[PDB]
Amino acid sequence: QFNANILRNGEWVESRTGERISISAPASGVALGSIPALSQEEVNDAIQGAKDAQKIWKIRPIHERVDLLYAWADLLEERKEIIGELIMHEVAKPKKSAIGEVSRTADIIRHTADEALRLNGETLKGDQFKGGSSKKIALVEREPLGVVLAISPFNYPVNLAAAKIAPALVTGNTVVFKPATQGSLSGIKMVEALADAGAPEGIIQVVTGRGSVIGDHLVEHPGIDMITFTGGTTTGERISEKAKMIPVVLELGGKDPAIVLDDADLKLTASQIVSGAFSYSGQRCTAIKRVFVQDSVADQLVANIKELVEQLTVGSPEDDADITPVIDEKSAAFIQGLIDDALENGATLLSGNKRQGNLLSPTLLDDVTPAMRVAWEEPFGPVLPIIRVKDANEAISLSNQSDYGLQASIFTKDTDRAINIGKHLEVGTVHINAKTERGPDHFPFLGVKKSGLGVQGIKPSLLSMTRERVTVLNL
Amino acid sequence: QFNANILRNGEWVESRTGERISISAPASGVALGSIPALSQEEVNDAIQGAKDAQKIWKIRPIHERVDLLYAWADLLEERKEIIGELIMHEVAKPKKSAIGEVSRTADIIRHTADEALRLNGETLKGDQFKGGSSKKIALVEREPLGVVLAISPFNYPVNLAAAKIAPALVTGNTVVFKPATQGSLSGIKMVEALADAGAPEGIIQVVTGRGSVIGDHLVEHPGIDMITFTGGTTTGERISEKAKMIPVVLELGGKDPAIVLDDADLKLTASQIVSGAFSYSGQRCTAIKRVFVQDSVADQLVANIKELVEQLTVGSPEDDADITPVIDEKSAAFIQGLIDDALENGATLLSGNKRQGNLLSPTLLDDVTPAMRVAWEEPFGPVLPIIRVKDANEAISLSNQSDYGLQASIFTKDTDRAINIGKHLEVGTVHINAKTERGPDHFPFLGVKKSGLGVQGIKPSLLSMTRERVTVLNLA
Amino acid sequence: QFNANILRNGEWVESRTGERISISAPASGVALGSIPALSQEEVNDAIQGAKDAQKIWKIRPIHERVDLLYAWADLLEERKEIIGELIMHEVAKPKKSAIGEVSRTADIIRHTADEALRLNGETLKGDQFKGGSSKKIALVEREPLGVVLAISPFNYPVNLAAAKIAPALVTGNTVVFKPATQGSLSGIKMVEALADAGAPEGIIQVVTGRGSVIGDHLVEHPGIDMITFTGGTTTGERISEKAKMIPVVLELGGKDPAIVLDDADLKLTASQIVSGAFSYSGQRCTAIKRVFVQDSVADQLVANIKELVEQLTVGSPEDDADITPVIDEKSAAFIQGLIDDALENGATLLSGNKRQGNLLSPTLLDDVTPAMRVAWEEPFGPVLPIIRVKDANEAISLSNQSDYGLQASIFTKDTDRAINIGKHLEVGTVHINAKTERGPDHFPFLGVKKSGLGVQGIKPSLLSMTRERVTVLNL
Amino acid sequence: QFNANILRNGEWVESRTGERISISAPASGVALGSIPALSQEEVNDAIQGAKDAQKIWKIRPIHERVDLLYAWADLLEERKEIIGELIMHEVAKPKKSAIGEVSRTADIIRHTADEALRLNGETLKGDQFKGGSSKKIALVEREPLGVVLAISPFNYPVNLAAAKIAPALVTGNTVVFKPATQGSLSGIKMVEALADAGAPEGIIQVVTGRGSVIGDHLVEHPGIDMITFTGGTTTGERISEKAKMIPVVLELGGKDPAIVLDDADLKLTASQIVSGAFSYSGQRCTAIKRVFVQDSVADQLVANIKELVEQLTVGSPEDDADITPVIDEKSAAFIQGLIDDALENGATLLSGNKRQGNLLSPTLLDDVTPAMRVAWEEPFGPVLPIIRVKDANEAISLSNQSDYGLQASIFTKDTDRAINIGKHLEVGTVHINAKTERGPDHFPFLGVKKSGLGVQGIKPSLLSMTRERVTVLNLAENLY
Repeated sequence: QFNANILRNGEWVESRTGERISISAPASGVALGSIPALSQEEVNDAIQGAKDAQKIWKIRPIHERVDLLYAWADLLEERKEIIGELIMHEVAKPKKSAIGEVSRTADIIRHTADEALRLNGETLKGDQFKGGSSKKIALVEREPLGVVLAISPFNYPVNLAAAKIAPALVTGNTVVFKPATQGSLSGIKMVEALADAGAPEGIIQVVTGRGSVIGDHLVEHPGIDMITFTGGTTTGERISEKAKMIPVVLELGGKDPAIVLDDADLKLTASQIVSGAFSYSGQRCTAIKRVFVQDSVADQLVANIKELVEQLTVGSPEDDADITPVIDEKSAAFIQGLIDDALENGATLLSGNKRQGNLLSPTLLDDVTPAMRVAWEEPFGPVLPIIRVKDANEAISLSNQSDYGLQASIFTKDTDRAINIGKHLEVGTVHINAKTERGPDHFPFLGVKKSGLGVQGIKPSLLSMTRERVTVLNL
Repeated sequence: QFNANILRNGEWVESRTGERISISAPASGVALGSIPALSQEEVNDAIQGAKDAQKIWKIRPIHERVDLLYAWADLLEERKEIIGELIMHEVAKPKKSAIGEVSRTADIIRHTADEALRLNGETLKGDQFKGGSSKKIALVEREPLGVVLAISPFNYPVNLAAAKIAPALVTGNTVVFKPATQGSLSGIKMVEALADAGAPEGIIQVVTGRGSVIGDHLVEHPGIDMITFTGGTTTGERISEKAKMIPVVLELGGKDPAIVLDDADLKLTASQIVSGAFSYSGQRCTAIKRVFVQDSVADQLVANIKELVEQLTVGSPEDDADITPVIDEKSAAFIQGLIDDALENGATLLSGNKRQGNLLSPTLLDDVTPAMRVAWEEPFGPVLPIIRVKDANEAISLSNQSDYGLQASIFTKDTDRAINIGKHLEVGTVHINAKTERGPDHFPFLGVKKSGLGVQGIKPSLLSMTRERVTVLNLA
Repeated sequence: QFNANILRNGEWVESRTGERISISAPASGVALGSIPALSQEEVNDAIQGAKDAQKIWKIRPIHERVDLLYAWADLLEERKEIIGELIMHEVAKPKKSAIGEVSRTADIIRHTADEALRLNGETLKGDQFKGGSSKKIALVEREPLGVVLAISPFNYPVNLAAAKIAPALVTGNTVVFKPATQGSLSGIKMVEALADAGAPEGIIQVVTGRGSVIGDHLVEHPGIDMITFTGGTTTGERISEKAKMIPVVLELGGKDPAIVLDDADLKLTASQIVSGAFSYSGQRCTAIKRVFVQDSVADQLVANIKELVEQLTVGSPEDDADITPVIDEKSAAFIQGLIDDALENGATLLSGNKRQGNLLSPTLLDDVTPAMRVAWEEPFGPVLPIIRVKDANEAISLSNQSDYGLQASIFTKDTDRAINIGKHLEVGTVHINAKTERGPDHFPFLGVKKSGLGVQGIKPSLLSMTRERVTVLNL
Repeated sequence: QFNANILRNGEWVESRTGERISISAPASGVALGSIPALSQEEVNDAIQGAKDAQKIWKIRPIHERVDLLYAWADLLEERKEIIGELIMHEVAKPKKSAIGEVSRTADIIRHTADEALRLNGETLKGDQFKGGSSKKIALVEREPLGVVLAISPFNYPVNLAAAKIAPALVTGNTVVFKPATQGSLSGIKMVEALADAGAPEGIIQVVTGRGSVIGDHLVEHPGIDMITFTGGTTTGERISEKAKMIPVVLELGGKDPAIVLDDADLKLTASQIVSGAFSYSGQRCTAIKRVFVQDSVADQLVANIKELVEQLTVGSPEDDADITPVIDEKSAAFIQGLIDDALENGATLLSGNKRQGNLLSPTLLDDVTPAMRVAWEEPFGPVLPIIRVKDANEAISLSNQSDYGLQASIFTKDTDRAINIGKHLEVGTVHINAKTERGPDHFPFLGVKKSGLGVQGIKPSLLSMTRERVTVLNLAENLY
């Protein structure tokens, strides 16, 4: 029973009122712990402290900021089981991958620290541009922005927090961290590790509380020099709308399509599709959520997908099931309504439409069409629609008609064609003969259209949290 | 005179509203031309044509996009006398500097084309990260954002129009171009060259009209995928507040300080200061606008500066005077409040606080204090305040107190000292023993705090108007 | 006749010894002109001259050195027709291909100019390394090595002369330029254009003469700080063995294989192969010289190849014949030998074992084996051997069994497999579904094993012409 | 008490021919152990093993190549004290500095590993060059060269050995390792840690032997695709001369000048000068070995320098003396002759000529002239000349007259001028207001003129270990 406190200027404190928010395991209903519900004034307190501390943190030598990240990473890898079991219970993530998230987070932090140590500067002579004549040399370097607001999702309460926090701190920014409420105990345990590593006072502040007590206030605060957000599209749009005069990075929803051509390896395709679509029960922005399959191979493809779906284990997070309960009641009803609309409008159900409360069985729908909601709306749940298609050009048209633009998969033996087709897809990343995915973490990661704003991935993140400082000398 | 049309979908037209906005020459108050006053509906057409044309434009091989920039620049350079004369008249820019603007524009266009040509992609192996597959390979390239809204100011109505347009187009975007109303005719003439150079239909659209009609409408339009703005801080902040879900780039106002220490070369310093401050009669975002001088050398530096300020010729743009008339009545009056507020508070007038209409003499003010408006407020006029300072630590503080953070200058024999002082100034670019300035145009250019957002210069312009496209190949 | 002089310290002179070497056209035997045969002491004069001029040239601002290159490129382009006719005559190169050499040379010169202008330095903080810790900053810029000896081949007397001179000069070096005797008139005309454009005195020095008199002397000279050479492997090894304490760049012989798999478009394959193998009658280091074709498609491919080879126009340079006379008497007899050896051991002559003095019929040999010389030795003439092979695996082994490692081509619709096969071939560049080639000239160009040393191409060449200069500040 | 074996093909073996070479502490003459003196065959055998393992190693996922480095670094750090102690005895290096060599070594190996992870490829399009094809794409990557011959000095027998081996293996080359014979025990112990870290068989081979029975044969071997060498200039020369058709990287001798102008902080200068010149008794390629000092300030600086020099302790490596014995008899004899000639040509002895066998007092000479050998010849010993100069201009000239060109120092409060001056100096690196040094190791390191060939430091090392690998694809043009 973790009745967690929050971190402000180096000490672990409670809200002044004493008010708290209750957290329970999605799979069980069982009381897990509580977090402080913070007021606007304590938000102000945390931000001011981070600004203050940023002035002493930026001036530290890079290798010192690098060593804190490495010590923090080591402690997470040390506490892999403990933190892992808390993620499992807190967001109903299957055991091994709750542990796997913590391992990967320590890997992301280390790589980020090492990358920061290799942000070389550059020098430019004045006469490299016509009319500049050569007496002056510019020293270009990178400078932190100040105070980074980092907002993480329930999805990956450790990974997608640390993926933000680590580049901000290592480049000499300070961080105000606002975890998703569900995922906040997990997030707090991650930060406890940072504090135990010796994070100086104020370098990282944790802020918890309801979406409408402190949300806009945080986003509109003149002390915030940068926002990175992962989460729902709606919230992200609102954040963009309300934010003023600062860089903002957004990673939002996805409706990633897998395009399947008739020359495809249909056994590889089915495997990658089922893997990418049903991971963490479909609760992921980056995941295959749409299949566009050419007519001639559809029947064999579907029959392959049906077989693997029916092997997936349904049950408890603790039992390491493939398909675990969804995050809450409200989510379950949403996926349900999508399933309903499909079947009403004449979809073939090949597998599923079964549940016990939040625990939904894996659902496979065939003969899905554009008239169906499940063809566009991100379910964030374990449902996969198949849309039969005439050729590549129809797959592209429907793919691009999505408000979404995160990732796309293209399955085909002909790699040259796949490349050409990918160029016509409005997505951040196209995967050839492979499921969509965020990592490996050094690759650029980004959504366009309503799937995001800015760029993440290890090095792009470092860049987004800094700016050019030019020094001009006369030689 | 020049009753201009605007470009939409490769055709030159006037407004369906039947309305025009009259443009006058600021030096004479005589009519020069006019532009269409478009409707929000004409803005939609422009934006829609731009989006359609982008789908075709973006598929063009790079060398073809690069070849259009070259054709454009050659025609510009070729018409430099004609366009220069129109700038000169439209914005009261000294004759040789207006022609020089076009020269610089043609150069900026070519360098941008040159740089876009040498944009290489990158490959990354999985397992360049622990413990990625190996034989998974990402190919990363730059992809255009879509439709770029470029908004330019009156003071460089070609240079700062083309600096936005050339990187957008060459990287595969299309552009909706909104010039400052004053400077519109110069902007249209620059676009004519681009059209004569053979720009395909819809890749560049020109929008003109009343702020109350089209301003917020452009910045809030869902078909705009990026905004790049140069202009006043207040407008910039408003653009930022109102836009959503897209990148925004802003170069805004500045109040560049020049810190002059005990050991400075006071002749080079005076010279650099006056050149930087009074260029185009101070109507520049990047310009020394504040002098913090160690009181020890203050009397000497002020006698050097006064000499050079009285050296500046004052007169008409056609005569190539150093000081020409300010952009308008409103501007002249604003500068006047600043000067008057300073004297009213006991600052010392060293050189002319005199006017004829909107042509003001260059004004030097000594004994300025943190209590006077002109200590902080960007005049956009020919006035220079001098503030006496205890030491390097007082100038650093007074510098940083400003809302602005564009550039600064440090004048001292002690390079080592200047570098560490520069470190403590919240600015984009610190110049040692030289004036502030935007170029050379390959240097990164940026303001921090209220001075800007995002970054400019040739290569950072190219980055700002694109995004990573990743294609991951499976080789297993 | 064009009785050329050479350049030294700004003036065009003949040799003090009064001697000269005659140059006649390889196609018609007509006297074209002559060059001075310099002494070792005139060579010393050239190098001392270049040395002194460099101290002065290196201190020019970069923008002035690019402008010289621009003026030179503009002059060569204006002289396309004139310099182009000399080349076709001097080295029996087809008229359109000879004029194209000049156009391309100008492009190379400008692109090399443009790229030198945007070479920027880097800065490094001491704290980017454990320890370091502070206000130590390294300013890493680039410095010219000194005097460059550029040695060019017969086959591209202007292209491959200027591709060495242009990057050396632009980066602050001076050049001692040694053209092939056969190709020297064309070389010297390219230099006339440099000098007419305002090249400072001693910046560019031309040396001509007998190999037995000047060759080893040039290569072993203490005043030479860098050598770049293109020519035969044997001569190249002698350079490498004899030079000392200096960077040496070599591009030597090739035996580029074309590997043709089962699934290849045999029409596109035949066309790429013939075009590459028989361009300039095979007198090219980069050129398909071996075909390894899988048994199943060999009949068809060899039919496709035969058809295209018989279409080849064979005759005069002025007539833009596909196949024109090979460089000299030695060359043609050596090629006859290779053809002769193959025939005497069981190879099948598909097309053209016809000789007309130095004018050689394109020769296509089928059923070639490992026991035949022509499977291995570079002919530098219009002969192509087809080797029939079991599979990819056998193709790779026979490819790598060559002493040469220049380039290779892979023909297959399986792009993924082609890439993987490419990784197992020991060559600089692998071309998938296209012929081997040096250009486009921004592409790095290099051979490994006996094919070469170091790297060429626009940027790699610039790099090879300079070294790092570090300045470390301590604040 | 260390009769060491060599590594070939995963097994720690001995010479079949059975011969060894005994190694002795230079400070003592007391035995330390022996190394095997190898034959021409056992040397080919090592080269072949490396070539066969090259084809297995090079295709290992890059992350697997870096994990081996990390592991090796950890084990070295762990064996700080054991390895460090061997170094202080074997090459007579002050105790804490020898352990420091092992610490820094693991630091170089880790940073090299991470740097390899970041060697990204590039793509070029055909139409980036006039007339080029828009449907051509070149994928450019880096490929190992093959088997790399690493030849390290007595100088730094762990540090300058690993600085060559690490970048080589992590970029997918294999190594034939030849330590300086004096230093071979420390290098063997270094290699042991790599083996115990899990190095696959063949990737690293250790070749030991006299230095002629193996010397030329190695450098001339067609099985070698790259040479990297640190040592004497004369040896470097021979290698460049005798090798053909491969890249050759050389780190050779220096005569780094210290330039001291009128407006200099003479306390900091004096301290930087002494720390750098006399570090490891002057047995460093990178070290101040010449002071050009302006006349108006000469007396005061040379007064300061005298003081710090008399503060230097003299004795054995175990005691952590500043000045320990020089490597051998030959070297000390040669150093003595440089002092003699200088005194013989009338140089003022400012302090400590004194020498008892191997151990030499730090020696300070003043009024040193261009006619004296010690103004030019790298002594590799605890001797430092002062050259009284008129200006920077004379300092620049006399500086550039040396055949050497490694590094240099300028001392001044006038930073811009120092930057100007440094530019006329024919060296790889100029240090402003600080001593010359190789580090920090991410900094590019090179000697020009007779001081070397090619470039080192962490990244530049990786590039010298590889070559471009280009794959050109045809981009499909349309569909639709």
